[PDB]
Amino acid sequence: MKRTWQPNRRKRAKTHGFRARMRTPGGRKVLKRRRQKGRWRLTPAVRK
Amino acid sequence: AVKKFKPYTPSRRFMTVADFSEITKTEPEKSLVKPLKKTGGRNNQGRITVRFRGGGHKRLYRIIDFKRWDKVGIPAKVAAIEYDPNRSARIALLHYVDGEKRYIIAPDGLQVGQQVVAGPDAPIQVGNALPLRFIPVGTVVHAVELEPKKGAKLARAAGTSAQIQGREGDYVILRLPSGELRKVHGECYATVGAVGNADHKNIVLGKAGRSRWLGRRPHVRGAAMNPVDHPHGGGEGRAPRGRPPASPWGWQTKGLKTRKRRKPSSRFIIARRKK
RNA sequence: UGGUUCGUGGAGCCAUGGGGGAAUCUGGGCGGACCACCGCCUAAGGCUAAGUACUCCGGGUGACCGAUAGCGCACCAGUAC
RNA sequence: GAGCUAGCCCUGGCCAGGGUGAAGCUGGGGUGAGACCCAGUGGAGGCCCGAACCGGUGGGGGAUGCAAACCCCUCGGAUGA
RNA sequence: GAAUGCCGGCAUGAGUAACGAUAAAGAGGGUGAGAAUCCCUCUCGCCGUAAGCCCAAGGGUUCCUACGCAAUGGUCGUCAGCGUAGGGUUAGGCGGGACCUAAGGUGAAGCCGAAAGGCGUAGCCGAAGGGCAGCCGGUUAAUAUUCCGGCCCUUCCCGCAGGUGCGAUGGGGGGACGCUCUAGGCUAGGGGGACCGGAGCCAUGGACGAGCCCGGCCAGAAGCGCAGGGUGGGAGGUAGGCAAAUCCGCCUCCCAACAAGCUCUGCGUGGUGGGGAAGCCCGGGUGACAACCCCCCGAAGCCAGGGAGCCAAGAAAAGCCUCUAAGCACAACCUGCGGGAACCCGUACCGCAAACCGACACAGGUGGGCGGGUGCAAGAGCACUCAGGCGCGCGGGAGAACCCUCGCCAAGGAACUCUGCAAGUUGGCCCCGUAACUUCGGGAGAAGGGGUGCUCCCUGGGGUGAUGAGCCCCGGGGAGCCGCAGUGAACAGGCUCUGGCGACUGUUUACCAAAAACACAGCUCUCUGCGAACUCGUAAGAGGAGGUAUAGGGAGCGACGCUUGCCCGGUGCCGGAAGGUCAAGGGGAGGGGUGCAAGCCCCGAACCGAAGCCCCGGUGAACGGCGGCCGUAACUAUAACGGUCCUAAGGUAGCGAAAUUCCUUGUCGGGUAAGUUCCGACCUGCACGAAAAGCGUAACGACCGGAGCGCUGUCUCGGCGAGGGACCCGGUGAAAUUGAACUGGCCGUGAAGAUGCGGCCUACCCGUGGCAGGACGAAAAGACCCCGUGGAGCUUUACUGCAGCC
RNA sequence: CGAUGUCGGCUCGUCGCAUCCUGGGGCUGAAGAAGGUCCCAAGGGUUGGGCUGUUCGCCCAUUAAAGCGGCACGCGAGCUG
RNA sequence: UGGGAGAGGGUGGUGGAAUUCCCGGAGUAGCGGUGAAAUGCGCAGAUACCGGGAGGAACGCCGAUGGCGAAGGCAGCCACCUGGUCCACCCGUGACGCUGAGGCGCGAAAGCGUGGGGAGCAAACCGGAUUAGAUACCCGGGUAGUCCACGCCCUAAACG
RNA sequence: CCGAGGGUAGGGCCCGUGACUGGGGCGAAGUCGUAACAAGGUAGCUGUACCGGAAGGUGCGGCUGGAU
RNA sequence: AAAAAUG
RNA sequence: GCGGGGUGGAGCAGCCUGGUAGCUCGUCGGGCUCAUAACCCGAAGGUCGUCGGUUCAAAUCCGGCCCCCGCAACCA
Ligand SMILES: [Mg+2]
Ligand SMILES: [Mg+2]
Ligand SMILES: [Mg+2]
Ligand SMILES: [Mg+2]
Ligand SMILES: [Mg+2]
Ligand SMILES: [Mg+2]
Ligand SMILES: [Mg+2]
Ligand SMILES: [Mg+2]
Ligand SMILES: [Mg+2]
Ligand SMILES: [Mg+2]
Ligand SMILES: [Mg+2]
Ligand SMILES: [Mg+2]
Ligand SMILES: [Mg+2]
Ligand SMILES: [Mg+2]
Ligand SMILES: [Mg+2]
Ligand SMILES: [Mg+2]
Ligand SMILES: [Mg+2]
Ligand SMILES: [Mg+2]
Ligand SMILES: [Mg+2]
Ligand SMILES: [Mg+2]
Ligand SMILES: [Mg+2]
Ligand SMILES: [Mg+2]
Ligand SMILES: [Mg+2]
Ligand SMILES: [Mg+2]
Ligand SMILES: [Mg+2]
Ligand SMILES: [Mg+2]
Ligand SMILES: [Mg+2]
Ligand SMILES: [Mg+2]
Ligand SMILES: [Mg+2]
Ligand SMILES: [Mg+2]
Ligand SMILES: [Mg+2]
Ligand SMILES: [Mg+2]
Ligand SMILES: [Mg+2]
Ligand SMILES: [Mg+2]
Ligand SMILES: [Mg+2]
Ligand SMILES: [Mg+2]
Ligand SMILES: [Mg+2]
Ligand SMILES: [Mg+2]
Ligand SMILES: [Mg+2]
Ligand SMILES: [Mg+2]
Ligand SMILES: [Mg+2]
Ligand SMILES: [Mg+2]
Ligand SMILES: [Mg+2]
Ligand SMILES: [Mg+2]
Ligand SMILES: [Mg+2]
Ligand SMILES: [Mg+2]
Ligand SMILES: [Mg+2]
Ligand SMILES: [Mg+2]
Ligand SMILES: [Mg+2]
Ligand SMILES: [Mg+2]
Ligand SMILES: [Mg+2]
Ligand SMILES: [Mg+2]
Ligand SMILES: [Mg+2]
Ligand SMILES: [Mg+2]
Ligand SMILES: [Mg+2]
Ligand SMILES: [Mg+2]
Ligand SMILES: [Mg+2]
Ligand SMILES: [Mg+2]
Ligand SMILES: [Mg+2]
Ligand SMILES: [Mg+2]
Ligand SMILES: [Mg+2]
Ligand SMILES: [Mg+2]
Ligand SMILES: [Mg+2]
Ligand SMILES: [Mg+2]
Ligand SMILES: [Mg+2]
Ligand SMILES: [Mg+2]
Ligand SMILES: [Mg+2]
Ligand SMILES: [Mg+2]
Ligand SMILES: [Mg+2]
Ligand SMILES: [Mg+2]
Ligand SMILES: [Mg+2]
Ligand SMILES: [Mg+2]
Ligand SMILES: [Mg+2]
Ligand SMILES: [Mg+2]
Ligand SMILES: [Mg+2]
Ligand SMILES: [Mg+2]
Ligand SMILES: [Mg+2]
Ligand SMILES: [Mg+2]
Ligand SMILES: [Mg+2]
Ligand SMILES: [Mg+2]
Ligand SMILES: [Mg+2]
Ligand SMILES: [Mg+2]
Ligand SMILES: [Mg+2]
Ligand SMILES: [Mg+2]
Ligand SMILES: [Mg+2]
Ligand SMILES: [Mg+2]
Ligand SMILES: [Mg+2]
Ligand SMILES: [Mg+2]
Ligand SMILES: [Mg+2]
Ligand SMILES: [Mg+2]
Ligand SMILES: [Mg+2]
Ligand SMILES: [Mg+2]
Ligand SMILES: [Mg+2]
Ligand SMILES: [Mg+2]
Ligand SMILES: [Mg+2]
Ligand SMILES: [Mg+2]
Ligand SMILES: [Mg+2]
Ligand SMILES: [Mg+2]
Ligand SMILES: [Mg+2]
Ligand SMILES: [Mg+2]
Ligand SMILES: [Mg+2]
Ligand SMILES: [Mg+2]
Ligand SMILES: [Mg+2]
Ligand SMILES: [Mg+2]
Ligand SMILES: [Mg+2]
Ligand SMILES: [Mg+2]
Ligand SMILES: [Mg+2]
Ligand SMILES: [Mg+2]
Ligand SMILES: [Mg+2]
Ligand SMILES: [Mg+2]
Ligand SMILES: [Mg+2]
Ligand SMILES: [Mg+2]
Ligand SMILES: [Mg+2]
Ligand SMILES: [Mg+2]
Ligand SMILES: [Mg+2]
Ligand SMILES: [Mg+2]
Ligand SMILES: [Mg+2]
Ligand SMILES: [Mg+2]
Ligand SMILES: [Mg+2]
Ligand SMILES: [Mg+2]
Ligand SMILES: [Mg+2]
Ligand SMILES: [Mg+2]
Ligand SMILES: [Mg+2]
Ligand SMILES: [Mg+2]
Ligand SMILES: [Mg+2]
Ligand SMILES: [Mg+2]
Ligand SMILES: [Mg+2]
Ligand SMILES: [Mg+2]
Ligand SMILES: [Mg+2]
Ligand SMILES: [Mg+2]
Ligand SMILES: [Mg+2]
Ligand SMILES: [Mg+2]
Ligand SMILES: [Mg+2]
Ligand SMILES: [Mg+2]
Ligand SMILES: [Mg+2]
Ligand SMILES: [Mg+2]
Ligand SMILES: [Mg+2]
Ligand SMILES: [Mg+2]
Ligand SMILES: [Mg+2]
Ligand SMILES: [Mg+2]
Ligand SMILES: [Mg+2]
Ligand SMILES: [Mg+2]
Ligand SMILES: [Mg+2]
Ligand SMILES: [Mg+2]
Ligand SMILES: [Mg+2]
Ligand SMILES: [Mg+2]
Ligand SMILES: [Mg+2]
Ligand SMILES: [Mg+2]
Ligand SMILES: [Mg+2]
Ligand SMILES: [Mg+2]
Ligand SMILES: [Mg+2]
Ligand SMILES: [Mg+2]
Ligand SMILES: [Mg+2]
Ligand SMILES: [Mg+2]
Ligand SMILES: [Mg+2]
Ligand SMILES: [Mg+2]
Ligand SMILES: [Mg+2]
Ligand SMILES: [Mg+2]
Ligand SMILES: [Mg+2]
Ligand SMILES: [Mg+2]
Ligand SMILES: [Mg+2]
Ligand SMILES: [Mg+2]
Ligand SMILES: [Mg+2]
Ligand SMILES: [Mg+2]
Ligand SMILES: [Mg+2]
Ligand SMILES: [Mg+2]
Ligand SMILES: [Mg+2]
Ligand SMILES: [Mg+2]
Ligand SMILES: [Mg+2]
Ligand SMILES: [Mg+2]
Ligand SMILES: [Mg+2]
Ligand SMILES: [Mg+2]
Ligand SMILES: [Mg+2]
Ligand SMILES: [Mg+2]
Ligand SMILES: [Mg+2]
Ligand SMILES: [Mg+2]
Ligand SMILES: [Mg+2]
Ligand SMILES: [Mg+2]
Ligand SMILES: [Mg+2]
Ligand SMILES: [Mg+2]
Ligand SMILES: [Mg+2]
Ligand SMILES: [Mg+2]
Ligand SMILES: [Mg+2]
Ligand SMILES: [Mg+2]
Ligand SMILES: [Mg+2]
Ligand SMILES: [Mg+2]
Ligand SMILES: [Mg+2]
Ligand SMILES: [Mg+2]
Ligand SMILES: [Mg+2]
Ligand SMILES: [Mg+2]
Ligand SMILES: [Mg+2]
Ligand SMILES: [Mg+2]
Ligand SMILES: [Mg+2]
Ligand SMILES: [Mg+2]
Ligand SMILES: [Mg+2]
Repeated sequence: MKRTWQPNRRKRAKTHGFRARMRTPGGRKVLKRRRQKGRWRLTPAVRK
Repeated sequence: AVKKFKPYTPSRRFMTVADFSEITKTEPEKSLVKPLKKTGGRNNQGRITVRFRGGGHKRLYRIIDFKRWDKVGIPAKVAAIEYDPNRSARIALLHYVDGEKRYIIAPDGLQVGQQVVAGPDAPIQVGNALPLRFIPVGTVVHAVELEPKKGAKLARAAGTSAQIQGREGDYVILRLPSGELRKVHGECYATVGAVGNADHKNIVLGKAGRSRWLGRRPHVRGAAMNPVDHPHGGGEGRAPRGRPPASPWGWQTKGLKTRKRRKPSSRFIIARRKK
């Protein structure tokens, strides 16, 4: 049947994207948390 | 002159539709229409403020002139009468001798191809619009400005009308379609006569379909929901309300007066609505 | 109403949202309701180093661990997944 | 977090074939004029039968399954909410 | 040493289940250390509205080539979507961007909010919508509408010539639209052809034939022709389209009006350029100087912005056109010609799947287009089949039980069973014929019958054409032939009678309930006069609504028919300038602290003081409620009547052992050989009852009862047969569970149900296929039950608060 | 209670004797036939339907008889639900 | 042809009297009602009297033993549309007539459907009296209806 | 070919019958009331409508077959 | 301008 | 199992707070009538379900028994 994940490259980059992050004080903190942790990718990647 | 249908389908038994007799023109005037933004009962927040609305047929809003003191003393010929999906009343196209064209709500008995004009000296004749103070007492009138130069706010529904019961000072006394007696300022313009399509209330829908076509989604009773959703909800089997019948927010819905007490308009209301 | 040990207590003092609203030293605040006496201090403008706090960073030292312990990671780790 | 699900808004797309034959219209009859009747044309419908498509009624199988909801027979709606 | 402990490792089950569709395989010839699994050929089977082909999303080198097989592939492996290395994605015209806008988002102005931030006209972003100029053929191992070949086309710049008041983000026009049906004329595509082109073929009884088989096109500028779309022309006046305006709008006059013309498409033709088979020979070559024509069927597609009808009344902006303003008319625009310029990103491959979403090379899920031929009434249905693509990545044997799925059956035909669950019966089309009842449509395909194939003869009409032939499409009558059976295979309702419920099509518990629940039109109450009421939000702001009492919110009932009685004492709501009660506050009789005192400070009565509450009334389609005991009639029995206590008032109509009836299988009747269910009645209704509506109702229902016919493996009552498993051999090889084991029966005992203790009996050691009584067998720290001063959701006249309102 | 699946039916049985039949008897108010009551006896047998979820029971039609009970109200790692 | 009468019918418009309610003034111990009372109303200011307003219904005197129509039925006034009927003159057509099974239409009041309207009156209902009881006659309240529009029902002591 | 007739299916009319139920008819002498004939003690009747243990009461309109 | 049944 | 009740012939107050049983109908006697009912005037009748206890005294307060109503009987 239809599962949960139906990938969409536009939706992904607009929802979890970097520019989406910077627009909310929470999303800013999201980046700040990940940079301090040291993750290699602050945002899900997508090719566009 | 509502039409019926033979009952060839069980929903078509009772269905009735308007005769569309008075309608002369099948398509509106392109210059006077603009897109109607369908809200779906949802505000700017995105939350539903009015439940169970949306999904109706698409509509183009037709601009209406509710301020005929705009073009004083400039006559106009009734070009045509068209169907407006945005209100109960039919509307009439006006071809001003000025060349400008406008829609006004179509009063009953207005015949295509007749002069209409606005101004304190306009003849008392169906379709002409005057300030209230210059209109003979007792005449039928509609499209009443509630306050001066703010646009017609009263008696715009199909078949409605307002009567004049007397004057007092600058104000004149109207009998509104609700029966209320309201002092309205004399300088408030108003269009003489009664609103057309007075057979609107006898339209029997026929089936749930026409509730959706008009954009009215299904309305689900309270006692059918659950405690978390509504006061009447819950209860084993069917059950009465067991409490004063109350809205989904708790305020009682059986004869509870809600109008704000200290409202300044109270000074200008003579008699509460009838019946 | 808040702060102080002070939870309305005899409840001051400091601070203040509302109302009313002075004085320039013979002016004014405080010493726990309030009064008198006796004292202290001069509100409604501002700046001020040092003493104190922390450890991403560098070093030194351990009756600290020794690859299931010690940071999650001694190794290409916030990686694989 | 509304890329699953629920509701709405914007913009597009889809529904083989067949059956029934409302109103209206034209002709004729009818009457003082009408209502009305008859045949033709007409092609209405949350109409009918039935694929796609959308469903998931009954039964069986499957039960460490092909599958954390599937498969077979059967069955409902299918120009409309 | 234990914590259903944590990490890791290795066992047990077990060489057992399984190897992921039952569409299917065999042989031969290569290669290779090795082959059922790789490659080639012939034979066979499977899809063919796909299991074929092309796009879009998603995926990200999986495409091609070479060399490789440890691991990945449910076996094997030389093979591959795996490993290594090399190569591969070419655009002014396809798509997107340098154009436009919709939701929505963002947001100079402005508004709001303790901070963070929330709104918001314009503007801007935003596409699978609008706008926009390329078609055919070839070529690479792999790219192509991208390279190449031919024939076309757009924009930008400069130059020139011709024409004109040129000029815009400002005005106007246009762009510009729904649903159902639909004309005419084309095209795609399809069928036949004794006509044309063709390598061959003569089989096994016949056929040298008007034979067999193959093929008989594609694109194409100007011009031409057929078919359609669109648009009237001039003059005058003008106060409107937020300046101007010749434009647009409005008025008046004149000529024209199914036209014509002018303009735009579509198709046909068109210089020319390509393509072009079967077969045979080793992807290529011939076939070939290939031919390339006629008739018919014909679209949902094109002309298109066509036409008619209808109610629910059917996007915006730009490109394009016109109008004029500053400006400027040495210019600028338009047309034509010439030369010059034309950028970024995507192009591989998979793409109903082994490459996407499902942990897997997963029987599931995934939007758009093409989707051929014949026959069956038609069709995207069913069967077979072209092009094309596959036999689903373990096999080989055996022919037990048992399971799955499928086929058949004597006589009986629901005796099965909770129930005809299931499986039978019926089945498509034509024609005759068809009941109660009904809201006149219906019920109705009701029911119930008959026909159905092929051949010869005769004969009506339609389309094309021409009016005819040809081809095609509908029928009619007669005469006959074969079979058990003629929709000869596949797809394709069993029917009837009577109840309860709900009016109806519809909706839901994704993932055990599709219902009698929800919704629905329709009825009633009730709120709201506009900056509405209500809702969301602290607000600003929104929705309501660019709506205005024929409108909008809330509540209950739920088509329609006939109806909806009595009670306002209590609660709710509505009304009520009296009175009572009432906080802050005003007031300050009168007392207190202290100072020598002027004074300072505190307590503080009567009275004045809103809502609310008390109080007076109203109100049922507001919450709710609608009795007991006793006597009495010329047989008895029962009470039309009466007596009495009480209540605010005591249940009317209609219904009633019901979805409700305890006693209950109440009693009588029907149906049956027999009826705790079903139907009709009766009424002493434990405990129906009138908008949590009362009683009914034609039609509708995968709803739930009862009955009958038809037919059946449901059953008496089982039997045979087929295939996939189960079994055997080769390859690969899990699982939960598991204290350890050398694990028998009985009679007792034991924490009260023993392989383990006592006595007695029986019993050689170890397995394979089977059966499920035991190991209180596995699985889940019982979900019922209580326990915890454990938790959570919900209710109100429980307590105390807060929003909101007064 | 870190689980002992709970009615009934189907299938498959096995045991007990307080025997329903058949067999052997005593007594009888046993003439015969046919019964009544007790005694011995468990080898075999103990039907088919209607209604109800039923167990039980009633009813139809038969029968030599249409027995009562145990085995976790036998039996769900056998099924139905 | 020329004239007369009439509540004959249909539409529109219009006048005053009164009742009820609302507002204003003024006023105080009761009003209302019956055979007599009581329910009801009234100091929360009624009745009675004045002024103003809203709204519906019906048309006093004329008026009659009167008139009109086929019947049921029709009554303020103004206008418009229109039927029936009588007198006069003796002009015209020249038996063209009378009744009328079916058929069609009209048809008081009550009743019904959909909307409208709603002062007064008033079935059903509530209450007060009478009574053995009073589901009545009488008093206090009161909904359908009575009224307008359209569409049904078509009955009668529709009787002279 | 026609055809008595037999079989199946669906309809039409008539008669008999049925738990129960509806009123109706009569039946020397039951119960409860008194509506009508006198102005029947509320004039009577009537069409209709609502209600009531029952006759009947009331509402709208009509007749006199109503007395004074 | 009519209080009040029956045999 | 819990709750309420039993008193003239019928239906009910008195019971809560001990001392005195009352209301309507009915029954009887007598009036009006031709006669009945209606109506008027008088009158009669209850040892309080039963038994036991408390108390100076029990319809009355406390126990037991009988009967008549009424409510509950749930999770399985
Ligand atoms: Mg789907
Ligand atoms: Mg996942
Ligand atoms: Mg999706
Ligand atoms: Mg996308
Ligand atoms: Mg977002
Ligand atoms: Mg890095
Ligand atoms: Mg109209
Ligand atoms: Mg927004
Ligand atoms: Mg948002
Ligand atoms: Mg709407
Ligand atoms: Mg919620
Ligand atoms: Mg709640
Ligand atoms: Mg409730
Ligand atoms: Mg409920
Ligand atoms: Mg209930
Ligand atoms: Mg409120
Ligand atoms: Mg105002
Ligand atoms: Mg504090
Ligand atoms: Mg000092
Ligand atoms: Mg001082
Ligand atoms: Mg101090
Ligand atoms: Mg300072
Ligand atoms: Mg400092
Ligand atoms: Mg160490
Ligand atoms: Mg060391
Ligand atoms: Mg080590
Ligand atoms: Mg470590
Ligand atoms: Mg570190
Ligand atoms: Mg590193
Ligand atoms: Mg590091
Ligand atoms: Mg979504
Ligand atoms: Mg057809
Ligand atoms: Mg048909
Ligand atoms: Mg037509
Ligand atoms: Mg047709
Ligand atoms: Mg349909
Ligand atoms: Mg059909
Ligand atoms: Mg169907
Ligand atoms: Mg399709
Ligand atoms: Mg669903
Ligand atoms: Mg299923
Ligand atoms: Mg199943
Ligand atoms: Mg499952
Ligand atoms: Mg189907
Ligand atoms: Mg739709
Ligand atoms: Mg092993
Ligand atoms: Mg094993
Ligand atoms: Mg095995
Ligand atoms: Mg196996
Ligand atoms: Mg199969
Ligand atoms: Mg081989
Ligand atoms: Mg494929
Ligand atoms: Mg490959
Ligand atoms: Mg290779
Ligand atoms: Mg390998
Ligand atoms: Mg391998
Ligand atoms: Mg090019
Ligand atoms: Mg852009
Ligand atoms: Mg833009
Ligand atoms: Mg700003
Ligand atoms: Mg914003
Ligand atoms: Mg586009
Ligand atoms: Mg393009
Ligand atoms: Mg090509
Ligand atoms: Mg390729
Ligand atoms: Mg090229
Ligand atoms: Mg110009
Ligand atoms: Mg056509
Ligand atoms: Mg064809
Ligand atoms: Mg040749
Ligand atoms: Mg031969
Ligand atoms: Mg012109
Ligand atoms: Mg102008
Ligand atoms: Mg201008
Ligand atoms: Mg061509
Ligand atoms: Mg051409
Ligand atoms: Mg050659
Ligand atoms: Mg088109
Ligand atoms: Mg147009
Ligand atoms: Mg069109
Ligand atoms: Mg045209
Ligand atoms: Mg339509
Ligand atoms: Mg339109
Ligand atoms: Mg723009
Ligand atoms: Mg200038
Ligand atoms: Mg490509
Ligand atoms: Mg597809
Ligand atoms: Mg593939
Ligand atoms: Mg996959
Ligand atoms: Mg596979
Ligand atoms: Mg798959
Ligand atoms: Mg699909
Ligand atoms: Mg197709
Ligand atoms: Mg096709
Ligand atoms: Mg086909
Ligand atoms: Mg055939
Ligand atoms: Mg067919
Ligand atoms: Mg198929
Ligand atoms: Mg058989
Ligand atoms: Mg047979
Ligand atoms: Mg049979
Ligand atoms: Mg049967
Ligand atoms: Mg049985
Ligand atoms: Mg069942
Ligand atoms: Mg079945
Ligand atoms: Mg019948
Ligand atoms: Mg029919
Ligand atoms: Mg039927
Ligand atoms: Mg048939
Ligand atoms: Mg044949
Ligand atoms: Mg043709
Ligand atoms: Mg021909
Ligand atoms: Mg033969
Ligand atoms: Mg079939
Ligand atoms: Mg069928
Ligand atoms: Mg039948
Ligand atoms: Mg339903
Ligand atoms: Mg349905
Ligand atoms: Mg479910
Ligand atoms: Mg679930
Ligand atoms: Mg289901
Ligand atoms: Mg708020
Ligand atoms: Mg707003
Ligand atoms: Mg409303
Ligand atoms: Mg309901
Ligand atoms: Mg109902
Ligand atoms: Mg009621
Ligand atoms: Mg009340
Ligand atoms: Mg009250
Ligand atoms: Mg004070
Ligand atoms: Mg004070
Ligand atoms: Mg107060
Ligand atoms: Mg109550
Ligand atoms: Mg007796
Ligand atoms: Mg009633
Ligand atoms: Mg009653
Ligand atoms: Mg029964
Ligand atoms: Mg019987
Ligand atoms: Mg049953
Ligand atoms: Mg029954
Ligand atoms: Mg009984
Ligand atoms: Mg009920
Ligand atoms: Mg109710
Ligand atoms: Mg019913
Ligand atoms: Mg009916
Ligand atoms: Mg029914
Ligand atoms: Mg049934
Ligand atoms: Mg049944
Ligand atoms: Mg069988
Ligand atoms: Mg086999
Ligand atoms: Mg052993
Ligand atoms: Mg034992
Ligand atoms: Mg031992
Ligand atoms: Mg076992
Ligand atoms: Mg087994
Ligand atoms: Mg536990
Ligand atoms: Mg549970
Ligand atoms: Mg255990
Ligand atoms: Mg267990
Ligand atoms: Mg014995
Ligand atoms: Mg023995
Ligand atoms: Mg014996
Ligand atoms: Mg004897
Ligand atoms: Mg004998
Ligand atoms: Mg035996
Ligand atoms: Mg035995
Ligand atoms: Mg039976
Ligand atoms: Mg029983
Ligand atoms: Mg015997
Ligand atoms: Mg037991
Ligand atoms: Mg039992
Ligand atoms: Mg058992
Ligand atoms: Mg089980
Ligand atoms: Mg077991
Ligand atoms: Mg069950
Ligand atoms: Mg089941
Ligand atoms: Mg007369
Ligand atoms: Mg003559
Ligand atoms: Mg006549
Ligand atoms: Mg009437
Ligand atoms: Mg009416
Ligand atoms: Mg009255
Ligand atoms: Mg009438
Ligand atoms: Mg015959
Ligand atoms: Mg015959
Ligand atoms: Mg009488
Ligand atoms: Mg009455
Ligand atoms: Mg008597
Ligand atoms: Mg007594
Ligand atoms: Mg007492
Ligand atoms: Mg006494
Ligand atoms: Mg006496
Ligand atoms: Mg005593
Ligand atoms: Mg005493
Ligand atoms: Mg419970």
